[PDB]
Amino acid sequence: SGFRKMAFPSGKVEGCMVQVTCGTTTLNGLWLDDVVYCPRHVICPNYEDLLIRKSNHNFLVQAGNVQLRVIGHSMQNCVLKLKVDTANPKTPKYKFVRIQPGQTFSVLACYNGSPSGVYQCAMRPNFTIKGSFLNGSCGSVGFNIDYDCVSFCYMHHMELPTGVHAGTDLEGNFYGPFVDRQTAQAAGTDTTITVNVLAWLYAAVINGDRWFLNRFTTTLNDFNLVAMKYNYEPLTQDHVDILGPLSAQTGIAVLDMCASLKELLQNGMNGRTILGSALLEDEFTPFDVVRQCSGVTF
Amino acid sequence: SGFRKMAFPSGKVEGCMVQVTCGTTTLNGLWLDDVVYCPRHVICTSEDMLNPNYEDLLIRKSNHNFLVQAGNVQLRVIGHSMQNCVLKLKVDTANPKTPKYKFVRIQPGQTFSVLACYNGSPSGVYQCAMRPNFTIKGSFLNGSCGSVGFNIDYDCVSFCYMHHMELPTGVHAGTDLEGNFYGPFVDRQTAQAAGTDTTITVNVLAWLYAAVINGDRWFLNRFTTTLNDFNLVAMKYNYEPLTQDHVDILGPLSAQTGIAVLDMCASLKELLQNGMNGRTILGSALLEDEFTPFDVVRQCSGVTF
Ligand SMILES: CS(=O)(=O)Nc1ccc2c(NC(=O)[C@@H]3CN(S(=O)(=O)CC4(C#N)CC4)Cc4ccc(Cl)cc43)cncc2c1
Ligand SMILES: [Cl-]
Repeated sequence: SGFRKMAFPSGKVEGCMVQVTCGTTTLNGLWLDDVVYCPRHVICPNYEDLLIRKSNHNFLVQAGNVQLRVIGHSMQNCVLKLKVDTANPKTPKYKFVRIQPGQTFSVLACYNGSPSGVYQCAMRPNFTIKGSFLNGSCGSVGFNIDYDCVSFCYMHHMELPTGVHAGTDLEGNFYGPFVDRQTAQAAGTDTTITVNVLAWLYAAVINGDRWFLNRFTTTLNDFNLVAMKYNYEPLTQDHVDILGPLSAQTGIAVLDMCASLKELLQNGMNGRTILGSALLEDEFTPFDVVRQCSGVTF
Repeated sequence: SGFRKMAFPSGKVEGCMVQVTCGTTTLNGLWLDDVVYCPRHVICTSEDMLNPNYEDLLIRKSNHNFLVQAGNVQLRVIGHSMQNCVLKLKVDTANPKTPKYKFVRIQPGQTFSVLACYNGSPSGVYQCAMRPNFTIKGSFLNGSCGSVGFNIDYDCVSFCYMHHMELPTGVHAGTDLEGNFYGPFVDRQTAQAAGTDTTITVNVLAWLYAAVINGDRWFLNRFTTTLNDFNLVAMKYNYEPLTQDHVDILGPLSAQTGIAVLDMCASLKELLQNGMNGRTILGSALLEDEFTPFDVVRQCSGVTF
């Protein structure tokens, strides 16, 4: 029993974190085989023009106490790829994957190539992440682990004026309409991840919390008319299909759970909590709920 | 900016997790140098749990009855002894991945990371606190026994908890790494109940200072309070008494923000009286008590917004 915001074990990622210094800027890099991946703003803007002047020895790469020697450099979108002379012996099995809004991942927050903490978070519908990062965190990475394979999905680039975070996939493509420079940048209005709230309501029923259940059902259209009024993302037939296993395990149809969510949206919790929370939680996917209520190991 | 429930990087602990099997029971063990530490109830059947005589069960075991698996490698057991509620299995191979470590006993209110494991394989990491009633609100399934709690300070791992049991209420109980239970619990299936839980006041105050540091002051007021008057009100909401030590510990956060501890205590008093009125503090609708004063200083910046 119990329900915690659980992150993946970070060990496979810790052995890839390095410190990258270019002039006065110091941030984190990801060392996989003989390449170090890091935000291209470490050289800070015409990035072709800024990069062409730099030579290999301008980049200082530190892995623990060892200094790695840079032998080549290239740019891929907003990510700088530094060819080093040593392959990382601790390189895990890995893939670079682009995630979709609503999907979750673990973040290994780092400063000076040294990991300091791990937390779980979700890619918001407005493509920002509500992370916890201080100055020097740039280059910290987001990932998921599937069996022995680490799927890297995020690299931190910047903090928006509202305290939220923006970054890229490991191929350097930003999540959201963000650019990597100091300019007027604001996150769009955020919405609640409906399929995730429903998954968390199923997790609550699995842990003995059933006070919110009712005898009523709803149509997908009527639920979406109500949900769109509380700044909730539309619920699609795919979302319903994905919630299938949780519906079969508890005996509560997805549109039956939707009628409970509709009543919680119009009436609140009345001094009650669900899984120790007074708010409706949207940072656990249907897969996360299944994994935490099954026992999948890495 | 931002405030998350952050766990320590688990890598140093992942390299110590092993699977321990004795007869039909399989749980997790911690492999440090040439010793594997695990709950002594690995030698029990479910029947034995009602009134287990551990000394009588242990005397009947030989080294080869314990199967220890580290990844794909089988470790050979060459000795065994019991220390309180933990079983110490001497193995013939020292763990090459043994980090710098200490065994520390924590006090209620202190936080730590938990590396949840099944079959000697780590599956997830989360942050939690030792509750005032000595239980932990963890997330553990069958096979998680032997999972460990820890903190990391520089390169040193301080092991503080080993999971032993889930109580009928869903809360978890366990021992320090010397086998001494936290709380009045026994590794016996007896009707033992967790005492009424209370809120960790010093931690809620620390989290209110964290909100002030990240730029939020809506909850502050023009009042102060005596420590005694604060405690008379706090006890009424099932909040732990705030001691002079707690006030001393909050000193640096009071100096950083310019808000005296008893001034922050007056805001807490009023928050308990009025609730939040549709507002949140650091993205939460409840008063959070699982961040210590030390955690706040660690995660939050030295410069206030
Ligand atoms: C579906 S679940 O709730 O996740 N199931 C479990 C099962 C066993 C879990 C477990 N094991 C123990 O705590 C064992 C076995 N149990 S028990 O009765 O099976 C425990 C329960 C109760 N009430 C069912 C939950 C008695 C007992 C007494 C003393 C000592 Cl030292 C050890 C033990 C530890 N942590 C999480 C566990 C989740
Ligand atoms: Cl302590």
